[PDB]
Amino acid sequence: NCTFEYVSFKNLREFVFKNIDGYFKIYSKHTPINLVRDLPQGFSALEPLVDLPIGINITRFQTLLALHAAYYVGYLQPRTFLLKYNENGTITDAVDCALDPLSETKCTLKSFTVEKGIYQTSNFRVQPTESIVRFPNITNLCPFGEVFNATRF
Amino acid sequence: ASVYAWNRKRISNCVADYSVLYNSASFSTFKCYGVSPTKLNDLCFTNVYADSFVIRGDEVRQIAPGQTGKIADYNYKLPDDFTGCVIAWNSNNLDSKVGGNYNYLYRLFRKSNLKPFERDISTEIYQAGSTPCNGVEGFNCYFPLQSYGFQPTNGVGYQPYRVVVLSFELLHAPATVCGPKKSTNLVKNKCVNFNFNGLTGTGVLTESNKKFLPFQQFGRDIADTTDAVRDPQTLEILDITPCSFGGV
Amino acid sequence: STIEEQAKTFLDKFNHEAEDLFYQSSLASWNYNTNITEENVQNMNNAGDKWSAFLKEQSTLAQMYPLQEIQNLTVKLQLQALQQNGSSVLSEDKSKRLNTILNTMSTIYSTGKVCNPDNPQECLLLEPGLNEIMANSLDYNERLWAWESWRSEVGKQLRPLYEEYVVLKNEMARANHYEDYGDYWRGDYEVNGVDGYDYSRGQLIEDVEHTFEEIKPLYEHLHAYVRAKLAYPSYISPIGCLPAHLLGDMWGRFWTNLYSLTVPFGQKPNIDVTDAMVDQAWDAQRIFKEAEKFFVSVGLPNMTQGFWENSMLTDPGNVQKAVCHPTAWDLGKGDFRILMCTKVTMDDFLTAHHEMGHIQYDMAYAAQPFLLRNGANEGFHEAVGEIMSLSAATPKHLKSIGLLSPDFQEDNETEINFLLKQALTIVGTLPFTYMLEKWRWMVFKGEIPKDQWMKKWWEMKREIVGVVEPVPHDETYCDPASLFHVSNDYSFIRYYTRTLYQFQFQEALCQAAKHEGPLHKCDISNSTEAGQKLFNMLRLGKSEPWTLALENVVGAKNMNVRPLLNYFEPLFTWLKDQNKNSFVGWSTDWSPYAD
Ligand SMILES: *[C@@H]1O[C@H](CO)[C@@H](O[C@@H]2O[C@H](CO)[C@@H](O)[C@H](O)[C@H]2NC(C)=O)[C@H](O)[C@H]1NC(C)=O
Ligand SMILES: *[C@@H]1O[C@H](CO)[C@@H](O[C@@H]2O[C@H](CO)[C@@H](O)[C@H](O)[C@H]2NC(C)=O)[C@H](O)[C@H]1NC(C)=O
Ligand SMILES: *[C@@H]1O[C@H](CO)[C@@H](O)[C@H](O)[C@H]1NC(C)=O
Ligand SMILES: *[C@@H]1O[C@H](CO)[C@@H](O)[C@H](O)[C@H]1NC(C)=O
Repeated sequence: NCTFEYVSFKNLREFVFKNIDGYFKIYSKHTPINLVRDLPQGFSALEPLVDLPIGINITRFQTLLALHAAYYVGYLQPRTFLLKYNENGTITDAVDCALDPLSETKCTLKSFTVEKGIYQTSNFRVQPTESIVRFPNITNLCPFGEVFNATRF
Repeated sequence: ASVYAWNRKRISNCVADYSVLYNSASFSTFKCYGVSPTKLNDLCFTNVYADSFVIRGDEVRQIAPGQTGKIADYNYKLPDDFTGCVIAWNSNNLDSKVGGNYNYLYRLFRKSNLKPFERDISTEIYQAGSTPCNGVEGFNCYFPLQSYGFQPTNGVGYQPYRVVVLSFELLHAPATVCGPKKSTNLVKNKCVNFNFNGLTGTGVLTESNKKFLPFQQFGRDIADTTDAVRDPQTLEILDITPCSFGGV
Repeated sequence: STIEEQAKTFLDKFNHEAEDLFYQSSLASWNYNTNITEENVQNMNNAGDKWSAFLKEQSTLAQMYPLQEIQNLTVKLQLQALQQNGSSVLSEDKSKRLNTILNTMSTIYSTGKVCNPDNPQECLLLEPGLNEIMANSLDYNERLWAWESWRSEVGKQLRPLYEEYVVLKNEMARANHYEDYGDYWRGDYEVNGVDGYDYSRGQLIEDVEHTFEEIKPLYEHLHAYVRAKLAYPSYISPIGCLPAHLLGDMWGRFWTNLYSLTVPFGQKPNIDVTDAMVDQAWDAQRIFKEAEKFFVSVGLPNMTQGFWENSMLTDPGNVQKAVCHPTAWDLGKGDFRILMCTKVTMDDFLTAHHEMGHIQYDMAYAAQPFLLRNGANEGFHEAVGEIMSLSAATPKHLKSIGLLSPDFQEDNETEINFLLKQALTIVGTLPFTYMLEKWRWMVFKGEIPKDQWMKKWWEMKREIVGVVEPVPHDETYCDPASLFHVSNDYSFIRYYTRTLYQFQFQEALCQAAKHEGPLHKCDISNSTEAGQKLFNMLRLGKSEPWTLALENVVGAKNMNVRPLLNYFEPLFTWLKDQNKNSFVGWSTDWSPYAD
């Protein structure tokens, strides 16, 4: 059954895939690179390419190759971020709040640069390790057993 | 297509303009069930199922929710909660000829009725009585399909009528087949209630200077309010000023 | 499951196959009748053989269905109309003998050629030779010679063949649970299983006899007036009957040829809009368009365009030969055409309107299954055609469409001439139809001995019709078989029944149209109520008993000539006034051959 169809190292192609509200969205970025082992330690943006009103409950994936290298796969967490839009709206830098306390300070101060000082970020809270229910004794049992163990009925 | 072998086409990921068809004025029947033809023109759907076939004139009324008859039971059935439309136009010059247009067939016998959106192609010899058919016609054994008789002389209820059922699907997936979204010429340097793909702002539009990104649609201010809009018709940015006002 | 459901499904499949097969046969017949070629005859034979084989196979496969356990009226009617074996009820030898005798007698009638003793080579057929001789020429000797030769060289040959055909028909009707083949033909009007509408075969005889008895005074006065007018005083006694050959035809069926000899007022011009039609440049297409406009005016739906693109209205040149006989082709599967060689005449105007009424009736019951896509009986469709032609023949209709100029006046003398001509056309053959049908009934049932057959005929000819043979004929003659229907196995009561039906329908329409004045001046133009009332029975066709349709139209479930009496009441009074000095009736004893 077909319900949809569409047709459109020296280089690194990066992609982000996510399904939200039945819309599958892909954000791509092709960049020139000069390295062969690991991801460059720099910064770049990802702009959207395709959104599809498919909503197929996608849970698994696998890459496809043609038989006549290496690649990297991460995962996405629901994090809070701060982004620095430049003069013409190009994402120049970003900070993840959950990374470390300094990052949390940057997030809560709305600035990539934080003036020297003391700053409150959150409120440490100790959650209940478990729950305990306490009641008096249950000694006062009703004569259900006598009906159960009734010799004469 | 034949009515028992009605052709289903799935339509999605495109703008559907029902206005031209509803206003083409070349059709015998136009019955949109549950939705006005003009209203559905400005309406979106995930899928459109076009079921095309040819029936007699008297069979056209059989193509409706909650209807009976040989066509409505053995050839094709419409659900009671039918939200689409039924369109029908004569094809006497198209699907009839002198001598009889016999290519079309209609199912007349079946062991049971048809489910909604169900197509029956089985040619099993229907057994009216108890005599086994054994693949051939005899006593109490007759072919489920009868050839349509279409000639340019036939009566109004007997002419070949092409009927397409447009069933509209709004499933969990987001809507794909929508309407033209009738655009309007825009103005500038004037207090105008503007709408750009749902922004529905109000104010004055002026020529902008800032440059958007190719994937970008509209701007925003530090206070998180709409300030700039790229025109969807032609790719250029326009600044937005709120409608002039003040104290007196 | 049940036998009734299996029979219904079998009838449905039979209709499915019959649609295509009969459509192919009808299109081949139309091609042959528009172009007479050898290949047309070949495909005619192929289609006829295929259709006959299919009908016989379906009849055999349906006869095993018992009709007594079937409660559906329409299904039972379809099964009884399909299972009618007919002549096949006999053995193959007897059936083929009957078919050969029928073919031989039809060939003798069609090729009946008489030669004058003056020139043995100079021979003429009945049509157009003898019919014109005894219809236009007024020479007593020539008409007598033509009549005697036609009944001699054909009757003598046909008498043994006709006797054998009669006995074979009687034995097959007996094998078909009929007392005689006359009862077999009367079974067409038979209605069973309907409360308050059942009709019996003997009821047909009773109704025909009663209607003829009612017409007897009017026919006696008309015969007296015609005899007084007749042209041939020496050979026609004023008290005696009329010669058979001096009635405009061999059998005296139609006396319209005597109209010139029996015109009430010769100085009064006859109503004919042919000259104005020529002035208005009306042709076959224009006449058909005006007729369609008239049919729409009464409320009937607009007629199809495939008719115009397929039907033949004029003579298709001379390269191809086409049948000029007026026919309304109901080819099936919605195919309706009219085959005519239409000229610019008022007669062709009326004939085209008659054929279009036929086509409207055919398309009315087109929604019925194949077995029910026919008229109620042999006299229903012709009644509709005749009433449509008569409505088209009214002076009001002609004046409304401009064919008859407004300055034309309608006087009593012109009305009397029109009524008398209509009488000679219609009621002239009613006594002849009654007597011939009674003779056929008695011949099939066997009351009339062979050595008395002709002796019986000329008896009632002098009594029922007041017609006397100019020269005596013995039993070697087969004068009844000299007619088309007797020599071709066709029921002759159909004309009397269709006359009664058309009079009843015309009177009912005029009552529904609220006509003011004489019945012969009644025009149903611009009367939607009359058209709707007619359609209420046209669509039924034969899906319902004809008695029910007759009740729905005229309020009477049975035949009656009261509409005929209303139509001819001015003419009846005029004839009674004229016959004050002319003996009314006839004398059976007197004959031209006895002095
Ligand atoms: C717009 O983004 C680009 C990417 O860094 C830069 O473009 C410069 O500025 C304008 C375009 O806005 C143009 O003169 C050139 O595209 C760039 N300048 C020069 C001298 O080449 C810049 O960062 C952004 N634009 C501005 C004005 O800052
Ligand atoms: C939508 O259609 C309009 C009408 O053609 C387009 O306007 C023209 O577009 C072409 C090329 O796209 C230009 O060469 C013309 O100059 C445009 N017309 C005018 C008056 O300027 C419009 O471009 C289309 N929309 C998009 C996004 O291409
Ligand atoms: C996706 O899965 C959820 C539960 O896991 C279910 O409720 C929903 O109907 C599914 N939708 C589709 C389109 O598979
Ligand atoms: C009676 O009480 C004893 C107490 O342990 C229990 O084990 C036994 O199942 C009871 N039997 C009945 C019949 O009540």
